[PDB]
Amino acid sequence: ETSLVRDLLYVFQGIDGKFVKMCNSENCYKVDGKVAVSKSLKDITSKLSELGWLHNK
Amino acid sequence: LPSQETCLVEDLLYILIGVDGRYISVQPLVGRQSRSFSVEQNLDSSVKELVNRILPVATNYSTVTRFVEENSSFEYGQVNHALGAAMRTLGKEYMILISQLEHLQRQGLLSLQKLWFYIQPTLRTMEVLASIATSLNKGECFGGATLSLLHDRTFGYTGDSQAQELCLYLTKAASAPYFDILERWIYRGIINDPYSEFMVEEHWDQRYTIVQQQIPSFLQKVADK
Repeated sequence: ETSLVRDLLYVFQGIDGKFVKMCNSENCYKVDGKVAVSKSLKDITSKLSELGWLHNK
Repeated sequence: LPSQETCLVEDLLYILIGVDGRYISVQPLVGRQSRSFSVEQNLDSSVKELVNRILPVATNYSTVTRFVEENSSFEYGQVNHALGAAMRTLGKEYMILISQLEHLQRQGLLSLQKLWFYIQPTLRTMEVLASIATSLNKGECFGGATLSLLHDRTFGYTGDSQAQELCLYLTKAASAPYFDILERWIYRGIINDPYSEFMVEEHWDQRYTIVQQQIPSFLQKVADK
């Protein structure tokens, strides 16, 4: 929970945080690498992704 | 991570002041005033890149403030010395915001992002000051030759209002010495040269012969006048 709150900050400030999304011409929304977690981790990173492209531009 | 981000906020805060921090080491390899900044490896490589683009800001703070103290120490009467005084009092406004958010550091919750917003205006202030300083190292001008270079920067830095306002003020702070040396030559004819600020040198002879070394903010027509 809170680590994902901290993780979106470093991408808001710039380039990626706790894990490494990098792949700016290959986007996979973020890396989390977890499948036993809920599938709403797959969509909260979709809102995380449409802001970092507008930050690097 | 969020405790690791806040100490990279505090270690960067000392980098912007000009002193060398703990996790970010500063080293000049070049004769230019800009020193290199190396961040150490972190437990998360993301923030290490995010702090890495805020290191070009103290690159620009270390650029112009070493220039204005080298200009001040190797003592001149020149307009390049009075140029450095207009840059020094702007450094008072830069150092006073950093101390005000440190009152919020005892209540410490400030971000890598709330700090990132305030540094993009103050990279703007420092990058223009660095790019004036970088032009002055390549130039080696003084007197009216500096006055015409600063008059050209009032032309180019238009479109950004606040980059125009300092480039105006730097020109106005370089001309109020120079046109006072003009006026002190008009009321008596007192030609004093600490390092030949004014163009006209003392010669029966009638040999005041303006110089081609220097020119006022206007063209040679007002220098002949």
